[PDB]
Amino acid sequence: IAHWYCGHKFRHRFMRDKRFHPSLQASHDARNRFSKRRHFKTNRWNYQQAYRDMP
Amino acid sequence: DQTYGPHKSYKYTYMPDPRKLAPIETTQRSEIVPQSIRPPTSYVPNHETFLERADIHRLRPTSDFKASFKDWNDLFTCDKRQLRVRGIPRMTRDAIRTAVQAFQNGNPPERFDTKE
Amino acid sequence: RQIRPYYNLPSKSEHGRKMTGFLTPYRHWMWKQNELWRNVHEAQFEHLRRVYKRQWLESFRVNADEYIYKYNITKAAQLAQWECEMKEQ
Amino acid sequence: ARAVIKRRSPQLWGAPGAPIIRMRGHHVVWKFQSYDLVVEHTHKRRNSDIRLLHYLGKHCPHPQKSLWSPDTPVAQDRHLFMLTTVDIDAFKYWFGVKRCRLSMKPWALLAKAGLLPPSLTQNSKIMPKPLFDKESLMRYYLANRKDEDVMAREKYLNYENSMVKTEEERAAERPVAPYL
Amino acid sequence: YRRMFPEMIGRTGEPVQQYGQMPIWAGPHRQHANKSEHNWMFAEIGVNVGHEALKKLELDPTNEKRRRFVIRQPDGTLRSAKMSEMRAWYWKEEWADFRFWAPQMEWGIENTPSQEQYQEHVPDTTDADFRKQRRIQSRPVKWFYESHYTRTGSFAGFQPLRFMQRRTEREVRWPDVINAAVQIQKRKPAAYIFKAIPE
Amino acid sequence: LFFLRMWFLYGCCLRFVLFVLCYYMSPRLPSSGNRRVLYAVFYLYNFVWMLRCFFCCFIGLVMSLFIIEGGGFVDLPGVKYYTRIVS
Amino acid sequence: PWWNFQTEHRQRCVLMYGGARTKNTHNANHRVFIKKYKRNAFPNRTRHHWAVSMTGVLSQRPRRMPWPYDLTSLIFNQPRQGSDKIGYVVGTSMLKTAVVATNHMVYYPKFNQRVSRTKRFFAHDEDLACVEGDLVHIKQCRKISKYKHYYVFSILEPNVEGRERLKLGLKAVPPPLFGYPVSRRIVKLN
Amino acid sequence: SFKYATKLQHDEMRQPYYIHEKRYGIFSNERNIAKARRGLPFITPLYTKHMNLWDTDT
Amino acid sequence: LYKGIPRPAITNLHYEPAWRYTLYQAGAHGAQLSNPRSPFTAKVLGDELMQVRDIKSVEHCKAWFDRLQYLINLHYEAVGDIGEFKSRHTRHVHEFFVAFHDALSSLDFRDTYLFDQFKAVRPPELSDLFGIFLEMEANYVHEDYCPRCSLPYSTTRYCGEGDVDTPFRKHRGRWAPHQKWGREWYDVVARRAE
Amino acid sequence: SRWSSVWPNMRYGSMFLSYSVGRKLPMKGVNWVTRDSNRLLNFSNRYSAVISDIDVKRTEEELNVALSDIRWNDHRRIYWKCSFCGSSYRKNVSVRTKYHAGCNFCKKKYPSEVRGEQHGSPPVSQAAPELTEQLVDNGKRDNLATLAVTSKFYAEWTCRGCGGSYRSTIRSRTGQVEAGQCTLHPDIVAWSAYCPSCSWRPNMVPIAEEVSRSGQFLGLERSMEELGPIPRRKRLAC
Amino acid sequence: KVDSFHANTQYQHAWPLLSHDDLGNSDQSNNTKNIMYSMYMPKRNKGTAPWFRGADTYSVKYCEQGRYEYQRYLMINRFPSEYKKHFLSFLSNIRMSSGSATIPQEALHWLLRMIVDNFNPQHVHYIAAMKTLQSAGELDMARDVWKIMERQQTWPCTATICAYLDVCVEAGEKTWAMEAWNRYCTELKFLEPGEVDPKPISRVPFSLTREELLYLPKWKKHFDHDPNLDVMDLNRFNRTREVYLRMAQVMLAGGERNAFQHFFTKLEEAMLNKPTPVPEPPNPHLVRRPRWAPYEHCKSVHHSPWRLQNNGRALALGPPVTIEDEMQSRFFSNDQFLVHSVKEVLRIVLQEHKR
RNA sequence: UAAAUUAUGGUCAAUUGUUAGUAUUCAUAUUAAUUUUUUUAAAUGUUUUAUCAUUUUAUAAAGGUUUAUUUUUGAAAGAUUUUUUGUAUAAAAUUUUAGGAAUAGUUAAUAAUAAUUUAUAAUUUUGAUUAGAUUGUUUUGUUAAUGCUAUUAGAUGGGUGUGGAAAAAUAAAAAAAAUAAUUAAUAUAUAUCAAUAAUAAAUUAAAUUAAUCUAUUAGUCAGAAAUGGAUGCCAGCCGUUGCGGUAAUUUCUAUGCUUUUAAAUAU
Ligand SMILES: [Mg+2]
Ligand SMILES: [Mg+2]
Ligand SMILES: [Mg+2]
Ligand SMILES: [Mg+2]
Ligand SMILES: [Mg+2]
Ligand SMILES: [Mg+2]
Ligand SMILES: [Mg+2]
Ligand SMILES: [Mg+2]
Ligand SMILES: [Mg+2]
Ligand SMILES: [Mg+2]
Ligand SMILES: [Mg+2]
Ligand SMILES: [Mg+2]
Ligand SMILES: [Mg+2]
Ligand SMILES: [Zn+2]
Ligand SMILES: [Zn+2]
Ligand SMILES: [Zn+2]
Repeated sequence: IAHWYCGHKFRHRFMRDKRFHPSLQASHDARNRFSKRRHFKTNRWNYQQAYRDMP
Repeated sequence: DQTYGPHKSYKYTYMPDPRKLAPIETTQRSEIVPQSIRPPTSYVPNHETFLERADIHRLRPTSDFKASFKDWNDLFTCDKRQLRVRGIPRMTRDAIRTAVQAFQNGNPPERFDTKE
Repeated sequence: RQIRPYYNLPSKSEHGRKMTGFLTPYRHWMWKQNELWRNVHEAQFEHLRRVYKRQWLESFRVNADEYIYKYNITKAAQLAQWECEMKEQ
Repeated sequence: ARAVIKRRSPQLWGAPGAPIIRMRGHHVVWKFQSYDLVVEHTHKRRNSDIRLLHYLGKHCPHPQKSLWSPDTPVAQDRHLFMLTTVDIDAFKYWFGVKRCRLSMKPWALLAKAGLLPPSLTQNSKIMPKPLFDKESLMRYYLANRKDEDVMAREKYLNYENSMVKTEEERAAERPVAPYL
Repeated sequence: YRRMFPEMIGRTGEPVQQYGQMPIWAGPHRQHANKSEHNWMFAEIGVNVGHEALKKLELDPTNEKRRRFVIRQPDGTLRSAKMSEMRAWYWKEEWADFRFWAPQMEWGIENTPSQEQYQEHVPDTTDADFRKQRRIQSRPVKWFYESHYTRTGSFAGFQPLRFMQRRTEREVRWPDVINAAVQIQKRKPAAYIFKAIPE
Repeated sequence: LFFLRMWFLYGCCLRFVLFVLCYYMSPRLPSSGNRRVLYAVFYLYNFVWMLRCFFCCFIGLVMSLFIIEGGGFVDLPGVKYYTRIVS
Repeated sequence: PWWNFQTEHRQRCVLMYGGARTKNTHNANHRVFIKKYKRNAFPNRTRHHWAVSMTGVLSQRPRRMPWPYDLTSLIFNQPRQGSDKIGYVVGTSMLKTAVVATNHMVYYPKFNQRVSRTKRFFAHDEDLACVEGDLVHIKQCRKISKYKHYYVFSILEPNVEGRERLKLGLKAVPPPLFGYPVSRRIVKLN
Repeated sequence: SFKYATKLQHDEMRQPYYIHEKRYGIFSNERNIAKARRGLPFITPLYTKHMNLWDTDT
Repeated sequence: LYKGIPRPAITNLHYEPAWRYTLYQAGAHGAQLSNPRSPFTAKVLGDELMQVRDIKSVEHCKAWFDRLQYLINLHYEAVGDIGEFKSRHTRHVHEFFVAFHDALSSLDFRDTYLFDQFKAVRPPELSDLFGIFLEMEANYVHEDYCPRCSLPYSTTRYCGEGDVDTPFRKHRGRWAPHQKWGREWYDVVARRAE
Repeated sequence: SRWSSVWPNMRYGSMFLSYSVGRKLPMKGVNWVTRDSNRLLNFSNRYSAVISDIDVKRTEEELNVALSDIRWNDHRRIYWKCSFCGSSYRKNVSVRTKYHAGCNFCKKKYPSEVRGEQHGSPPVSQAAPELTEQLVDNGKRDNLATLAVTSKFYAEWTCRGCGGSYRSTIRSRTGQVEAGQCTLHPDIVAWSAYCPSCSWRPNMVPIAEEVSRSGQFLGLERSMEELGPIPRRKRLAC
Repeated sequence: KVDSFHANTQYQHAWPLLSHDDLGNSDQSNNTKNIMYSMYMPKRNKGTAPWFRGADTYSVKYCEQGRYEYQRYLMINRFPSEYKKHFLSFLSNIRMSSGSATIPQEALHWLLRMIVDNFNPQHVHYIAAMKTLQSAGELDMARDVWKIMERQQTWPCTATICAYLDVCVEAGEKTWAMEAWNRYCTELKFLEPGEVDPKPISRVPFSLTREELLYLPKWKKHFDHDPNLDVMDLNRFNRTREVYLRMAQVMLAGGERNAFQHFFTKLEEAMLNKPTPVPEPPNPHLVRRPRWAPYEHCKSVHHSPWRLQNNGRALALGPPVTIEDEMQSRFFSNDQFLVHSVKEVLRIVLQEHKR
């Protein structure tokens, strides 16, 4: 591992590689991989009545 | 970290090959097509008149080199390398040699002076 | 280039080129002669052009239809193989 | 058609022009230098590969001793050798069908090979260029001219179709009894 | 063997034949041209030719797509290539069959020249090489007195480990003195002394 | 290998610097003495950086610019660069 | 000659026998990152660049390369790659325009495994058959508008539930409950 | 399996040229070579993939 | 089975041999004379044109043989002095002969056409060739000359002096003194003859 | 300048160059002395010819090398004057003794290099004795008349027309070549009759003649008069 | 590839080792054997044994192979638009590739090339090639076209049969027309009162139900335009009487009275007692629908002051050769076609007399 | 759910660091490079023509682009006596930053419409747009090896729009409409980024044409190789454990001695 890529440590390289790993990729189940925590508890106090046009 | 330089110096023997030193059958190309020199015309009587009528370009100042040739045969006996020995600059000596071989082909150095 | 000799018709002009290509009749005759000689060369040259053209066309016929022979046999074989695999299917 | 012409490497017509067979190699010390016979366009770009139609061959302009063949007391074979690789199917295609152009040096080569007659620029300065007058030429022509049909058929065989069918292969190709 | 397998010694070859010349319309004016200093070999290349896999099929005189060679002799004629000259245009082939007599093998003691064998120049004298453990050498022409069936081939197909090996490394890092096992050599002295040597 | 010690070589093996100060610093125990440290300057992309390096060199008649090379570690903590020659 | 050692070299101009004529590009350069910004203020909202950035595409490790072999090429013989696509219709807000979500394939040779990515297309349905949630076949064609190169070739599966849902005057599909994520906290009560 | 087989500059390691003909027709590239913008950086893509791997047909 | 497309007619070509054609012959393309030794070519060219054709190979072979009998007649008595500092060496003839024999028998140069010419080209006095070499072995054994290089004892100090083709003196090597006759070299000559 | 550094061309004849420090150094460590065993003059029983080929005047002048100091194997390059053709050259004794190397002209002395004496051609003194007088006179003209009439020897002749001296080949002068060698130019005999400078005028006579006759010149003329039973193949034209 | 300092194309085919002069190992005089093996020859990696590329490295089985047997069937499909473009291109190339530069044989070349490129040579191409070749007076190559079509198992339509029978008659070979007849046109009928006159096009053209699309193998879904599929619908206009006429001409040309009498009698009878079939409109592909142009900018008739220049707007020169002033043969009534048929037979009598 | 043989076939995968309790790809090794050396480049005036004009001569200036760059024959090739055709500008894949939020002359339909046509529009968390860095999809190095690690360079908007095609304002090494020339590859002293020269680095001599060059380093505790003399926690050594406290085989100096001989050292 060339030392100039990513951080000054080695493990930073493998931490950004986990971003490209095949079986780790973003889909309908696993979402917002890179910032999970900025979006957390965001809608707790947002009250949305669900959509029903059928009785 | 590699400060030490190469591990070995690989060198091969020189051992002369009896097969590569074997006599080579030779021909001289002057035998196949004989060389000759065209005698001067009334148009071009001297080597200096020649260098005068081959002078066209501003940068091919042929006429300035008249002294570096002793006679007629001296001119047509010159080739480019030996023509460099005598200290003629580059594109000038190409103009000269071109002119000479052209005269040899049956085309005399008749061309309009472009300097003006 | 087009050679412009010194005995071509001199144009007296200060606004343009000093020498117009216009020929002494001698120059015209001369030019005609030289050009006849090179005509002699290019006759054989283009003769060889079209000769090689038909050579290449003919070889293309023969090899290409040999190719079509072998190839058609191949694709006939493949097609047979397939409809068989589908009967089995 | 460039406003400020590229002065050093002019050509004729627009680029890319008709394909021309050239000899070219990178310049180096004379001891190692080779050339490439290449069909390419008239206007080259920086790297010669951009317009390159076909690669005709390598030509090495160094007379060589033949160490591949056994040393042969025959006089002529022990002259030095000059090695060249010609691709002649592509050559005959390009030259013949596509109607190429030719620089002079490749022409000299392919003349040596027997693909082309010697070039226009190869001059024994011994002989002059010939003279001509039409009445003498006419006397020679009236003296020898072949028959019209003979000539027409020769032009037929050289230019148009060569391979023809003798009556025999006709008779051998025409259907037999059940469909005859 | 000779009686039972007559076809194992080739007695036949494709004859060297002269090609007909193409007519030059320019006549004598150009006749000087194709007559020159040297021989000119021309081997064909293309999509159908030059592939080692197919080599024999391409040198086969029966095949009509056979690769074409030609040679201009210095007098201007043209002839077909001798079989040697044909084979010159393929990557070099090594034939040695070990099954009856030993083929001569490269990188031996009497084979390898000095600088590869030892890192020093060693004089080649035909008498008494102590390094090569020979007493004397009479030096006849190699394949002359020996029987021809005995000559088998040569084998270069291995690494010459005294000389050059793969993945070269220091055998021992300390002390600083040892190198890879290919560097064997005597010590060079403090500055050289030259004794005049007619003696 | 420690790649962050080389920060001011900026991917180069050697550097050119100008002399400014020369002061003395005491090494990490149990090594006592005075280690001579030269405080140098150089510029890259029109930024002027102050480099701080170990003076092992030989000073003759008064001179200005040195040649900086990176080493292994030395007695003195915090000083990565060493001096090759003085010009 | 790339197979010869450092010391074994004589001429640099030619290959004597054969092999590959190779230019050595110097791979180890110790290239470095210049730091022009304070860690506090970096002039981008979403991302920050603190180190040497790997560059190229396909020169990018770990390599991710186009995979021709997937469902779409499995079913179709395509004259040109991407000339056929099977997908679902997502939304019709535009007249004679069906948006279509489609999957394609990427291969990681390092790990020897495939991933499915997804991409949206604008397809041209004249006559407006496609209801959101249709399974459609889609083809490459004439340039139609700025972004539409694709047209709806065939409906594989129509949406029967969605069509009957429309017939009753209701939207084809209920509108998604939440939109895109935010970095704020919205306090909205009653 | 070794380094020499990494170098595709040999013609023995590289899928041959003619494949691209077999897919797009013979003498098809001579057209492409005369194109206005060529080889800076890009040329009309040259498809050479061993014919048993073709996604289209197989 | 019968769903999806009709069965391509060309399939028939598999089961029916009637449809396997080649419209043209092998060389009808203009290459017919490629095979120099085919009966077709012998019929087209006729015999005297084939003679004209192979004359060059015939004179190749005759050239080899002529060189060989020149060298034999020159060096036949093995020991003499034929030139200024140069004297006869059987070894010359030997090595040439080996060049010849390699032209024929080797698998690197394999020029075998040379051997098709022997029934004609080959000189009647050279038929016995190894016999002539044995005679040379008998002449090689003279006492005034060194048993190894065959240079004269009186006028020469070393093996290989003033010989162009000598094996015994190599480039940076050393000179070897003349070796003397005795049972060693006697049975060397003997084993060679054998 | 820069280009001074370029290695010269080494043609096929020449062995090892010694142009590099590595190639020079090990021979720089060889120091020769002339003893009684090394001295050329002791060995005249063998090398007598080699002794009588040395330039005794010129070597001691230019090289400061006495003739008693010259080893039979001597590596130094000294001046020679060929006792056959009489031309001067500079070589080392070692190379003339170890193999035969000597004046470069007498390399081409025989009609073909490949086969040295194999010629069956008569000498010049016989076939064309009228040539022997045109040789520039160095006193060696009796040795040069001894050569083959087919010989490729490069000799100098005094031109008939201008009385000056030029250099051509014996076989080029006679016109005759040996069977199996390369044919020369058909006109070579007429063209080498004179100087390269004096040759043009005489050979332009028949051309002016042929344009005087017919008012038209084509080089064709010779081949035409060559025209005023040939086996030929069956053709596929039909 | 070429001309660069690092140029690989020049090294990619085999060459004998070059020693002209000193290449750094002093190659002019030096025996390079070990230098050859350990240095000059490419190796697998630095220090490994030399990698041998020679003929002995490959197996024997490369030379056991017949030609072109390494090829596999290639299904290449392409857009419908592109099929039209390509078929047109091949058509106009078969007509003529170059202006005076076209050899007759070139039509044959282009048909063959069309096959080599994995296209199906449709009926238009065959008719065009045959008419071109025959009009160049080259009759063997015409039959060669036919044999190509037979080898591709393409069922000739009625039009194609006509063309090939024209080639047969002009060649005067009856034995061709007989096999052609026997194989293809046998069941060819005439048109009667109960017949329906020009038959509608009945073909579906080819589609896929979603189950056909998904569940079938790759080849069953592969549609290349194949001549055989519409052969029925090329024949929908009943050109039969032409075939019978041509066949009469052949049987006459080959000098056989009974067979000729047969065909000509069948034809005569049908022409008298059966309805006249509806003629087919002009084929879009063989002859092109005239496109609208203004004729305004044109060299005037008198444009050159020295002569009469013919012009695109009108012909001032006059007809060079007399034309018969009759519509194309298919537009005739049945009685008219009877007359035409007799004049045709006479013409063949004349031609045979001249041969 | 059975073995197999008419016997080595279808052509070579093979890994070398003297460490310091133990856990963890991390100093000192080899190969490849930068450190390092003037044996391959080059000078200005492009050229015809019908005369103040008109024909020929189309991708190396910079800027920094990651959903990005895409095209014809009407020029030339090119062959007939004149009207000659159709196919093109579109797309699909692969796209970087440790810690991540909104973007915008804006989508789609109409049409040779609309600076105010119609509409429930378009891009984004499957990571957008700005912003940093960066010349994109046959080129390298290491390696037994899925890897890791390189690859230059070249397409920067419009504004009388010429031309077949804008590629159009020094910087060739492309013969440019009569064979300028091919006995030519040599170009003197300049440059840019390349292009690996310590080429038998030491004893028998160069089948020459004798031309360029006069050519050296390191260690000396551990681990090949030591003694005097100073110095005294100082001066200094330091790849690393560590050394220096009047006896230092570890500093400095002198002399010897050691090396497996394209150098040490730095990155
Ligand atoms: Mg290094
Ligand atoms: Mg760093
Ligand atoms: Mg420390
Ligand atoms: Mg690798
Ligand atoms: Mg630019
Ligand atoms: Mg940016
Ligand atoms: Mg894309
Ligand atoms: Mg696009
Ligand atoms: Mg502007
Ligand atoms: Mg020790
Ligand atoms: Mg120290
Ligand atoms: Mg003290
Ligand atoms: Mg001490
Ligand atoms: Zn002896
Ligand atoms: Zn002499
Ligand atoms: Zn004279």
